[PDB]
Amino acid sequence: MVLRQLSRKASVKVSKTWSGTKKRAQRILIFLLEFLLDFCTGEDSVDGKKRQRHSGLTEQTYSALPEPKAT
Repeated sequence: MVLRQLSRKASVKVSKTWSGTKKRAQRILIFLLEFLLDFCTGEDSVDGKKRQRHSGLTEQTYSALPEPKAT
């Protein structure tokens, strides 16, 4: 209705339409280039988070379905 958080769709489809294209894109080009270099070297996302997004101890929801939670 009124609230239109672009962030909620940016988390799904992202859509870099105008979101950083006028000026940010000039370096996205370089980022694209160097990506090939760094990816060949190793990982660029040094995040040692285990599990998916939860360890699932008391999480006994045996749904196993693509349930639309919030994201």
